[PDB]
Amino acid sequence: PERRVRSTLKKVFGFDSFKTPLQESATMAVVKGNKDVFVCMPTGAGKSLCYQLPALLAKGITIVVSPLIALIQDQVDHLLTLKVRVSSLNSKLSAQERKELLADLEREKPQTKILYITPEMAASSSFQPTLNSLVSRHLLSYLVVDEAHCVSQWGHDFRPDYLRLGALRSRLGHAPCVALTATATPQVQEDVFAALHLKKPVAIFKTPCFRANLFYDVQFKELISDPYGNLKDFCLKACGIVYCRTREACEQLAIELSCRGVNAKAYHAGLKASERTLVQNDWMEEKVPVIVATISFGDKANVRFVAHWNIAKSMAGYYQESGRAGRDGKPSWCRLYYSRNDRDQVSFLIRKEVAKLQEKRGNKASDKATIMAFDALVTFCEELGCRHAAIAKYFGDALPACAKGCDHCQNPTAVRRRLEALERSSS
Ligand SMILES: [Zn+2]
Repeated sequence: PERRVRSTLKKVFGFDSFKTPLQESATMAVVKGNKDVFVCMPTGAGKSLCYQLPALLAKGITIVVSPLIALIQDQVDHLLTLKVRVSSLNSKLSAQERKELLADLEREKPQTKILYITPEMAASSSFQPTLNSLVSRHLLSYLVVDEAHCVSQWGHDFRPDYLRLGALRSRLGHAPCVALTATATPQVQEDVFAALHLKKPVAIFKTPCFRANLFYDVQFKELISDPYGNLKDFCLKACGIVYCRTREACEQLAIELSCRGVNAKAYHAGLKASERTLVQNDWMEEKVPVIVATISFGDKANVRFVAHWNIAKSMAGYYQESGRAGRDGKPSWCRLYYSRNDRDQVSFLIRKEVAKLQEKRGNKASDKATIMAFDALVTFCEELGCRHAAIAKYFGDALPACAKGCDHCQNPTAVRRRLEALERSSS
């Protein structure tokens, strides 16, 4: 029972023991296949190893639901190097490759062990009959729902195709379901259980937001004399990402940093399908050490810094973006740059998209959630107190008694006066 898990852990990867006992607590509940489980912890090996382990353990194949296509390839190629039979069904996947795999799942004792899928492909009318041949033949081991908060209409990243998966679990009661996420919002948590129709009750496994290696400091653009210098000075003490709003803002900073010595390259949807995949592969190979990107770039362990030039659309989103730093456990720095003009620029767009929705559909409780998400982040910088403690109130996590890992922990007087300095700078 417990013996099989440890023997299959060190064999494939090379791990003496689990990172946290909560990882074993989650894994054992999945291995059991008795209940439906909810996993909520930061990205990396930890959370993935909770579905990757019982899949090989139990006899059958897994259906992993992840929306990111580029993320799917990053996790299938790393899995293949660990010697596992893994497949990935996406929209870009050709019909010749499709029939090779479509006939594989319908055949006796299929060759592939792990199957990656996007919500658009799984819920589709075309693939719909293929899973029924595994539904009846008992080959459907588990149902994996990565990035679970996209079915919320209260969450920072609502993806509509996530709603189709809702009744899918209630339709297929034969296999247990695992809901994986990082966004620990109580309204979103409750929504995940209801919208996905998860088997009541759900064994919830949650990990704290705080990370010792991360330093969260808030800088203010409205009071900095040389902002481009202040940015490269932070950048020099270090791979790493510099997030911002527009495709032209990152294009500006990619060359504005490069000239100062610290080489940086831009990333967004504006770059070609071949260019996007190239600069992403040129990032891992440290020829692109510093990467300037938008919301589009969402894995590497060595992420020394996550600086936000422009204020993020949501408080939940900022946590997801900044929390990509120091996956290895090594020290990293997460800086947020504030300006009431940049603030207003987003607030105006947020109010413009919401008003366009009301002009077509009408008023909704979900329409208010988007606005309230940004307001939760505008307070994060404009308010006095510890940065890690502000994360704790938003998601509901425990109060982390921090020291030398936050701006308030380093100087609760210098940043304090900087707030009073911001108000007088208006007129
Ligand atoms: Zn602090």
